[PDB]
Amino acid sequence: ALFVHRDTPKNNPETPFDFTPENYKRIEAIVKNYPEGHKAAAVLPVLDLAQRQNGWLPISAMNKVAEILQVPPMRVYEVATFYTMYNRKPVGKYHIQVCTTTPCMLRNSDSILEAIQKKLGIKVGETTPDKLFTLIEVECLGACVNAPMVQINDNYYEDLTPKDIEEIIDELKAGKIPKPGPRSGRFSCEPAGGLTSLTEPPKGPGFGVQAGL
Amino acid sequence: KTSFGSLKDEDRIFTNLYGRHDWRLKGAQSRGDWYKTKEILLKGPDWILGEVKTSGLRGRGGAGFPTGLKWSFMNKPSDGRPKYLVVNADEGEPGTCKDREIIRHDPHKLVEGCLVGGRAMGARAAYIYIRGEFYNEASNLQVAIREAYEAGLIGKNACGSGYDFDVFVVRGAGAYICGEETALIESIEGKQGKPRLKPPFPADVGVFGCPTTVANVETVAVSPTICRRGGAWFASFGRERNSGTKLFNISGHVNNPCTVEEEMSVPLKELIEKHAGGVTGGWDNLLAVIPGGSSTPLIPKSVCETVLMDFDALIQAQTGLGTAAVIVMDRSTDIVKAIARLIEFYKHESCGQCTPCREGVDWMNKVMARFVRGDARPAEIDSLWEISKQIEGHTICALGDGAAWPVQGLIRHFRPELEERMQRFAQQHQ
Amino acid sequence: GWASTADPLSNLVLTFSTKEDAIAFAEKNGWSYDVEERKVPKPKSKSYGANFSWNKRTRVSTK
Ligand SMILES: NC(=O)C1=CN([C@@H]2O[C@H](COP(=O)(O)OP(=O)(O)OC[C@H]3O[C@@H](n4cnc5c(N)ncnc54)[C@H](O)[C@@H]3O)[C@@H](O)[C@H]2O)C=CC1
Ligand SMILES: Cc1cc2nc3c(=O)[nH]c(=O)nc-3n(C[C@H](O)[C@H](O)[C@H](O)COP(=O)(O)O)c2cc1C
Ligand code: SF4
Ligand code: FES
Repeated sequence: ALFVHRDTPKNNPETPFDFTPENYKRIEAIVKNYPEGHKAAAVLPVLDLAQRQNGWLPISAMNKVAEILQVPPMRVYEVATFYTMYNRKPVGKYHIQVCTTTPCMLRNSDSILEAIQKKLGIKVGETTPDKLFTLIEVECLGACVNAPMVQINDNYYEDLTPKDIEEIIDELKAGKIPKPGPRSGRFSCEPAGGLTSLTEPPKGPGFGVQAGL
Repeated sequence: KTSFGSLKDEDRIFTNLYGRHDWRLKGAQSRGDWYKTKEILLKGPDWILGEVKTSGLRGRGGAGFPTGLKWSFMNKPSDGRPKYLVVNADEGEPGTCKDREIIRHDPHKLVEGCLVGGRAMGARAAYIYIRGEFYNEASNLQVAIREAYEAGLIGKNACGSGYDFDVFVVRGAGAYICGEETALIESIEGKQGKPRLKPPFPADVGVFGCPTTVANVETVAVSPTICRRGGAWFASFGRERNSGTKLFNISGHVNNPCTVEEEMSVPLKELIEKHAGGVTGGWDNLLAVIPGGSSTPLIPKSVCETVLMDFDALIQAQTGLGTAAVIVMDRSTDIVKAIARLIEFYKHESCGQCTPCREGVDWMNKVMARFVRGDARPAEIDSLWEISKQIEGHTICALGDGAAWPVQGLIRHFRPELEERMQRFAQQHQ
Repeated sequence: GWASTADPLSNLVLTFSTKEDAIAFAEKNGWSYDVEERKVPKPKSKSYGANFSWNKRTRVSTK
């Protein structure tokens, strides 16, 4: 976790990077989403778009984003170092994040953690030798009623036990895509002992509309 | 009325909360969404502001500011700059996941609330700042926004009323401090998510220096229902200054962790016993309850028996309502470890701009780690209390108060537990 | 290599409340004097909102 940059042959300002023309059109749409005179707001999505080009950010996407938006590169460095979702180091293809905050710690997320560590033979913040997985530990991800839960890439795998996360890892190694959902009987947020509320069918339009409207 | 709770299914605003019905435009249109919106748009901003300040609806973000007044300072004639409504869809607070289900399952309710709110203040467009990790929810909201744009509900000649309104979705990049409204405003503009100083309030100088109102998803999605059903219908629930319905996320050491809407002044014991299925090991196995996530202080089993979950009965109970996110810890939990994890979360999510939080949250993390290990003295404990008293009220944003409150609550409620831990360490290793 | 001197008035600093008292003490003892006017700094017009302007150049690049 170093917030300073040292020039390396892997990560140098002369590293080849350029956006695809479809990404140029997407960047133009992102810029057109913002008011004129305030193009610098487009630093936030477009740089993330650069991550979707590579999966990580060398220091050539930051200079390119600074060049195409007329902002100094130090502002792009500030944006890339403030937020934790921008990868400034080359991570693996399947980036696994395990939430270990208190509403997830009470439902034994550390069990998921040691199961993943035992299966993959790596530790927290360590990349697999074949560059297929990278396991880290993050803060809360906003699905605390589905605790414990993990996030792989942009997908949520929630309400897991060690057996389910082992099955998820074996499915990821095979090349298939698992369903991003809870592994228990429930679907999104309902109680496991049946629907306590919202059992009535919806009323529909025209119900409860006051007069004079 | 004095007995609250047991909300009937007819009066629940958030239908299709669990996603069993269609979340797209046709499914939402058969439930009550987008119905007679043009009548409200023609009646206009004064009528909308009166109808939302008659209901007594407060801010569901966690501060409880009245929504009518907060949307009423922005109503003023233009000075050449456009007006903006921004929807806070971050929920970096632990325990809170209600707006995730609101966005994922009822996006058209959010879009109609954005339209009604932007009509209330004369906003030019709407900016939705969804969380960075919520990619699927953002894509669902964008699909619903395109479906509403295709039908002519928003955009050019919105809903056949002659008003111009737009909606934009801006993804985050994984920051809890960006949930703060001024830090959210700064992070929209492409800067670091560091909060501003009030004054100037966002109603005067907000995003891009324009007038801006930042409102939560939960208090925006209920605005068309308030303006349609009536202010008195929303005010018929709960106590005075405690009107409406609230979404509760009950989780932790419970049998069935779930998100459920309820009357605003429901008792805590009834809610836990009914919706969550009971505490793991029975009600007598309770140790502590955090009522509104990591910002609000914890309360023990002695207070949880006869407490009401609204604003007033919880500020009187030396805590806060917060986001109404219930975290339950039973007797098989280390409370000091949980509070140390909360302080570690607060030090890993801290923008580091202003000095007292930037130093004192790390100081509290180190002291709490020593407390968990037990390598401390009782005379330090009150000193830790004073550290919290040097953070609360001396910071730019309310993350300092939200970090000082759990330490104060844990100390004030379980000083004997900490003292026993450190004296056991002293008598064992020394 | 020490700093040798031959000036008896090398370390003589006198303190006065006002300019007129200093000038009277100066002309009382028969010393030629140079008087420098007091340079009070000019007050500014600070504004925290000016860092977040809409159509002006006083927008802060970062904070
Ligand atoms: N929902 C969530 O995810 C989280 C919620 N919270 C809760 O949020 C609260 C802290 O948030 P804050 O915004 O700092 O609370 P509060 O001090 O600021 O103010 C609430 C709103 O009222 C407005 N306001 C207040 N006085 C005003 C005035 N005179 N003129 C115009 N506008 C005025 C503010 O601009 C703000 O939008 C706490 O109750 C905390 O528990 C904390 C962390 C996360
Ligand atoms: C550190 C911090 C984080 C916050 N995060 C959120 C959030 O994620 N969602 C939210 O609605 N309010 C959040 N708030 C509260 C906001 O300051 C503000 O109350 C909200 O944007 C609008 O509140 P309202 O419902 O009264 O309009 C946060 C406050 C602080 C101090
Ligand atoms: S209290 Fe902490 S997070 Fe908030 S402005 Fe100060 S340094 Fe930033
Ligand atoms: S505590 Fe883990 S998702 Fe919120």
